[PDB]
Amino acid sequence: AAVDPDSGLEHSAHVLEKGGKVFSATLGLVDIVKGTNSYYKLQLLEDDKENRYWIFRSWGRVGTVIGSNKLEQMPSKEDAIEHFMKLYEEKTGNAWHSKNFTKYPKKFYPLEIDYGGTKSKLPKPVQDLIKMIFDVESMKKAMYEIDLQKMPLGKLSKRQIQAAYSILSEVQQAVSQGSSDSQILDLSNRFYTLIPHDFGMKKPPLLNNADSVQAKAEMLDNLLDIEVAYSLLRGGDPIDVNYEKLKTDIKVVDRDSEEAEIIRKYVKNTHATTHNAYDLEVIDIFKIEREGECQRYKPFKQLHNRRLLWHGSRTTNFAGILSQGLRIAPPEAPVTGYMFGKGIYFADMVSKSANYCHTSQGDPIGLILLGEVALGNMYELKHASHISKLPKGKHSVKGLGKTTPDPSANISLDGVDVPLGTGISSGVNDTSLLYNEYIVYDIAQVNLKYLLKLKFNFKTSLWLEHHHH
Amino acid sequence: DKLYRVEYAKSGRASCKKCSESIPKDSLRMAIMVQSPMFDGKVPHWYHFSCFWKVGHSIRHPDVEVDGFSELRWDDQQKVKKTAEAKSKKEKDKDSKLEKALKAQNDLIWNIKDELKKVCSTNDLKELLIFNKQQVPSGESAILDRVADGMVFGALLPCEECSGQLVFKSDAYYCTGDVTAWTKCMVKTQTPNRKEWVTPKEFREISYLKKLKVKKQDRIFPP
DNA sequence: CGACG
DNA sequence: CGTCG
Ligand SMILES: Nc1ncnc2c1ncn2[C@@H]1O[C@H](C(=O)N2CCN(CC(=O)Nc3cccc4c3CNC4=O)CC2)[C@@H](O)[C@H]1O
Ligand SMILES: [Zn+2]
Ligand SMILES: [Zn+2]
Repeated sequence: AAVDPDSGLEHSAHVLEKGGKVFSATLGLVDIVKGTNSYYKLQLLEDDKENRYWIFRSWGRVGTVIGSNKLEQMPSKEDAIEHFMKLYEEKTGNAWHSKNFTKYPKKFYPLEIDYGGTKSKLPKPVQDLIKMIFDVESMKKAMYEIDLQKMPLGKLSKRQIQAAYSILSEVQQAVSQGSSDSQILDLSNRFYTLIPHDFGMKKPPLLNNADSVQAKAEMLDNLLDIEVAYSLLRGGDPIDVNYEKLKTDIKVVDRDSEEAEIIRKYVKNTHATTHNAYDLEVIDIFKIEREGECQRYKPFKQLHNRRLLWHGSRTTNFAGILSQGLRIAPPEAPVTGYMFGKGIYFADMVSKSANYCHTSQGDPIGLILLGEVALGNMYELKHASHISKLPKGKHSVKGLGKTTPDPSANISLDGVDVPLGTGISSGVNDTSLLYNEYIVYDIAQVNLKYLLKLKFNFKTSLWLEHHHH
Repeated sequence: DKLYRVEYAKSGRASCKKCSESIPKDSLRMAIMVQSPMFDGKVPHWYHFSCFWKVGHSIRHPDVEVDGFSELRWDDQQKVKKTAEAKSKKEKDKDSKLEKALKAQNDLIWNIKDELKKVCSTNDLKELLIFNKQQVPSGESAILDRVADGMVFGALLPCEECSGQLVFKSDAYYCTGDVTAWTKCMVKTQTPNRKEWVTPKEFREISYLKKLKVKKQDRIFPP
């Protein structure tokens, strides 16, 4: 682990690792009513060279200068270990090596800080695609980059993030059924203990604003899927190794191919600059076939109203996606903002789905899938409704929006409807959605067919110079 | 909670933040609660009752602005209230009557407290609290205060939610229990449920040193 | 939070 | 412990 720099021994000494234990505790303590949001760091340091041992304490209020520290050099490592363990006991009420930890009132809670041939035959576009979806650089950066506003006490392990996620789901369940305020306060204290925040010196707020808790759940879901993608990158020409890991077959559609021209028209007509400060440019087209996905999709192949629809996610996930097909969220995850419960979402307009790539001006490249989804009988809704059961005779859901592709321009590719028409007004009244949202609830109702690489040409100084002369 | 505090020195060890001299024990002292730079908590800067009003601290209404005011002795309350500054008449007679009752209750509690201090020891008071199903708090001052409370009004029954121990603050009774290991109880009430105080027979020789006089008094709170 | 009677 | 910073 890391030596706390406040001690001034990071280059002179390291942190001790005896047996199956590391001597660096980072404890938090939160009380919303009284307003306390305290941190306590404890470390046992060993000099890299000689046999000299230190105990370092650092207490205070998170994300502020309030606090202090102390450093005691000890006569021996035995006395140092005794001191460390007894201090941990005094501050948390539990022993150092205790499988089952139990929170005690007015005591700190321990946080789980995360510390630390060349005969590639494949075509160049596919090699670049693989380099894109397996970029350890970007993932390691986004993961272990030191942010003190979102992580005032350091990176949190996947365990603790999942714990806060489940606590947020419990909060939503409590807010749904008018539960006691005591329930909500207990959950809030637990959450803010597990997920330290830099509130300066203001009292932490209760988890009563469902919008803010949806935001926090989205943040935690982002962190969790990042952790999953990184766990995927480490498995064991390297490009061909990762290609094998995908468990999918990829082919580069020819530029002057006619299905490629159909795909390009689809991207062109259905991109609305009304809520997208950028234009889409197609770089590469890819035809994809997943391991045995056609098998699980056969039951719906002859189903009616099959449609080729968009799905956009962050590139970090795409690896995962291609190796497991689109997956539904678990039943214990809180809602992040989606309007029609837990399922596989798609859009008919590339704008809507592309905005889910979260591509920035620094990395204007984003990935996006085309899937033949077997929609069958639609359940057409205008307002949110967390559907757990589809009405009898229905195979999918469709949230109707104010703008839709022109239905008179539908195309039939492989017997599949493609809504590549231009944007028009739908005629639906009293609708909260702007663009349609198709939704299925059986992972087998979707058959991924094409994968696109898109440049998000943002309308900045460069675009303005290129567009005005 | 409050910005100001007043009490009798629980020890002759605190130094005045103005004259930098030791505040003697049991002496009326006033503190201003400020943020500590050393840890995440509020700390009182203490002052002699004399040196306090020399730092230009304008206190309009001590009983409400200052914590622990209602617990002081009556004459010291009057002193703090005065120094802080430097159909209506029937209701005024009524107000005078209520003030007389309040003085009665205050000096009664204090007489009981110092009588117990004269006869009983600290462990005797702890035992008196135990026998009445009361929690033994930290600080012999609080021990004596709670023994007096119990003897006057009655042994406080446990809380109904957390099953903790209720304690009297300047305002009303607050629960000090823990609904869970993460949050404390916050039950507040001025009418706590209680059974009659029962002095163990051991202290009967000293309970006649209380001359009974239990009275049927009820805790009077400020408006 | 740690320090001291 | 109980008080104090
Ligand atoms: N195997 C896998 N490995 C990694 N990530 C995987 C995966 N399978 C699914 N995912 C990814 O997890 C994410 C997920 O579950 N989510 C995201 C949150 N929620 C809302 C949602 O559907 N958003 C949403 C809403 C409306 C339209 C569109 C989308 C996304 N694309 C669209 O066209 C649906 C559940 C999602 O981004 C998906 O692509
Ligand atoms: Zn003084
Ligand atoms: Zn209670």
